[PDB]
Amino acid sequence: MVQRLTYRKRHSYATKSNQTRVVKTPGGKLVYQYTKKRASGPKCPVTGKKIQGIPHLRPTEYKRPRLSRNRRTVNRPYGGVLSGPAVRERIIRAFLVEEQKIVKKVLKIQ
Amino acid sequence: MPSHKTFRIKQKLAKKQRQNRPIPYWIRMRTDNTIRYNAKRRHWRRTKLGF
Amino acid sequence: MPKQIHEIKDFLLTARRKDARSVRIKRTKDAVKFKVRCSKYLYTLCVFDADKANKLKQSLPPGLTVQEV
Amino acid sequence: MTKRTKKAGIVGKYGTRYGASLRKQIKKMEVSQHSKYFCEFCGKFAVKRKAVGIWGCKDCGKVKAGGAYTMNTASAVTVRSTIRRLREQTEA
Amino acid sequence: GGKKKGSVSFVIDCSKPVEDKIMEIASLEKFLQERIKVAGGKAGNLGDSVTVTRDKTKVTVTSDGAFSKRYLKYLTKKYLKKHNVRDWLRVIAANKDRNVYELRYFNI
Amino acid sequence: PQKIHSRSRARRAHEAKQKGRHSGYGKRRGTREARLPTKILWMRRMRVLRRLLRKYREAKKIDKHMYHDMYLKVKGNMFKNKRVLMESIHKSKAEKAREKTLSD
RNA sequence: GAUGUGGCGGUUGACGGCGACGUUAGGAAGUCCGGAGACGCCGGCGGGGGCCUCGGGAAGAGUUAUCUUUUCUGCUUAACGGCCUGCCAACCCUGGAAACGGUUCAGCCGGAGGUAGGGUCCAGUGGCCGGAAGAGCACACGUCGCGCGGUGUCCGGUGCGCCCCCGGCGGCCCAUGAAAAUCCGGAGGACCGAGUACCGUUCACGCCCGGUCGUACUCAUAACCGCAUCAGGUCUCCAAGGUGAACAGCCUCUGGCCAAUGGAACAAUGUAGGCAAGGGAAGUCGGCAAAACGGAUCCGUAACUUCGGGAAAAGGAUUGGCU
RNA sequence: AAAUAUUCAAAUGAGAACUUUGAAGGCCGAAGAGGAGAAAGGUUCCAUGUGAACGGCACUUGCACAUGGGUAAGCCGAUCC
Repeated sequence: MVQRLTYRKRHSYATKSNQTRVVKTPGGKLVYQYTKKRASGPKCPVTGKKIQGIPHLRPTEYKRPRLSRNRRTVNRPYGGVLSGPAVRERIIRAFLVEEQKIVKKVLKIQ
Repeated sequence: MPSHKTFRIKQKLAKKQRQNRPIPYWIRMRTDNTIRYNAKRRHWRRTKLGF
Repeated sequence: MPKQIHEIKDFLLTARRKDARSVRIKRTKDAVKFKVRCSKYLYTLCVFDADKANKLKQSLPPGLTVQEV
Repeated sequence: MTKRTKKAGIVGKYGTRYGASLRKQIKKMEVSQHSKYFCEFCGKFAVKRKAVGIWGCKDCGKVKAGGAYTMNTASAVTVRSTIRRLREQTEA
Repeated sequence: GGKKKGSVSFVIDCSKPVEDKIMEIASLEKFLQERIKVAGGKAGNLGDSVTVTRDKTKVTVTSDGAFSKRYLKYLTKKYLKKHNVRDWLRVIAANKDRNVYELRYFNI
Repeated sequence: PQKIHSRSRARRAHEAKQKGRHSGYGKRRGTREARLPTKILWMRRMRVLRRLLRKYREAKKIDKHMYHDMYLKVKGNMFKNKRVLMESIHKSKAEKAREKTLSD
């Protein structure tokens, strides 16, 4: 027929991890190849939105590998963890608590 | 998947395949006499082999 | 093979190394260029000009066993 | 409007079935599910039903506890008011 | 506008089995009559005057009309079996060999 | 090989649906909407018209105010086609032009 | 796993960039915290790949009384890597909006700063280059043979097509749709930092190594299960062309059979398939099935009803070729 | 006796409606009578030999009988979880 596609390795079920995409060879023949699932977004915990400045791939790619040091991170604190506008919210909270605390303490003793 | 890979079954298949061979002519003389018409040669299409 | 380079110096430094080389001159093609096979990775230097290309082939170290093809 | 007399939601869902009394309770609580509500926090008419007993405001991201089908409840008003009054008098 | 022609020079080659291995005057003669026949008379895609000169053993037709390309390979197939039991005595190639055509086209 | 196609019959038939023809009730009708669902055609009205109007405002041939009302009318589907909208845009411009000269 | 060469770091543990963030390195003990592994189902929409459609062009094949610049067919480009590139989503900066705007299938962007202008990011994907023609494909010629020498193998177009994927949305719920190996990050800063060397050694390049077990082939009107070469049953992937909504039927491509014991007469009678003037369920326990209606467009549409429906009620008319 | 269906010439052989090759007619009609994997069977795959039994006809043919060979993985699976 039309150049046919078959389970090329073994495992003969159409699982989520064995969703496939067709590739054409230099022979001119169609076969699908095993492709790992497309990545999500790493979340920021407070907002729940995707974390900017961070490429997202399978954990195997994302660990000690061909990638350089930079690709795991953003330079700022909570680089991969919090989104950036989220980071400043906690710097603001840190500022407010310390200044308020001295005012509270002196008031109570007097 | 493989086509049940487990060694315990696999060895029995090898043994039974070897076992399912005809009786070799010569031995019928070196038994004295008694019709050595094997018996333990089975065919796959009929019966079933248990493990 | 993973890489194409344009820096003549980078190619030359690799070329002095023991590892290998092969060189292609033929028709004007994708194929033609001076190839240096380093063990894990292969750097390819495309010299566009014919005269400079011939000189590059001449520059090749005499001890190295480069394939004419 | 179009081929609509009153309104439905769930009357249209049924066909002929279920009945006039039965739709009264559930129509009120399914319009409440759809119903936009104003956040206490932002003040926008954003808030929507996240899940049963759970309400979430999309813009500010604030998640709030409430009734199953509806943002609050008559019972909720009564319970908060008595607690606040008791707290106010005792602290005095 | 300009110059647009289809200048095909017709070559006769001797290769392939199916009879003997010969040439003949008739192959180049057939080329002219059929070109005029199929192209000429039309409401449609052409409109042309056919001009011909003949070389030593090649007939060259330049026609003020259509192309000389894909179309000329297609037309030659038609000529073969309408008359004359031969043909399978030519259809070599490699290069632009066989009947070589040069397309004159209007500038755009 | 072994015999041949039958593209030639099919292509001419398709070319005879490129050129009107044979689209009375009888031959042309299987189940109701399924030939082309008509939902996409309604969306096509939204999409074609909103591109034209958006192009006009951002290039500046109409004012933003002219766009604002017209967009809402496109949602109402008061214009069913590429044309009829064309007259509406030009009419809107002309009415506002007559207003503007009166105002100054 | 070994290392050596280069580079990284004396502001001791890199800068540039308004920033978003960029890059061949750019310390990091105990500990912490997050995120990745990691998620339902349906609907429509977006983009991609392949397949389908089609013109020009370079080769071989066919029609070829007759006609047809007609018809058919090869026209291919990988994993992997370089450079470049994605809009939605998201974010940065400018700016300060009422005749308020953009905008979703749910009203959502902007009044905790929009529309608009300029950037940044996710890199599916394509491009061109590397791979890589040295390959493969189609031709010509050669037997110079277990194989010889040459070419050509290119360039466009179209969309409610088909399949699959991927994206971001929307519907659903008294239903709100796993976990771990695998694992990086940040916060943490102890401790160790040198100069003719010591520190980085998440970088590039170089050196070596990678054990254990399965791989035949059928996958079914004949290799499986029903004693069985049983018309049965048995999980999944690929899915051409027409007519047509069709992955319907029918015909055909591609792939696959031609083995359904064969011959003769072809009676009644069966079994299976059709048709019958006139009549029209009188047959029969009973309209059992044969038979008719049937698709669609337009018109027309009932007493009643939980007002959602009945409803495709009923009942009619229409339906081509071609220009 | 279901599964739309065979036929002609040649090759071989003692012997050919059925084997094999061509020619021809067809059939499944791409949710296939298709190319493969699972499960299952276990060598059935293929060569060569070949008709005692067996393929409820036939037979020189066979998924039969005899004789040989064939499954090679750092990257696919198992493994690991």
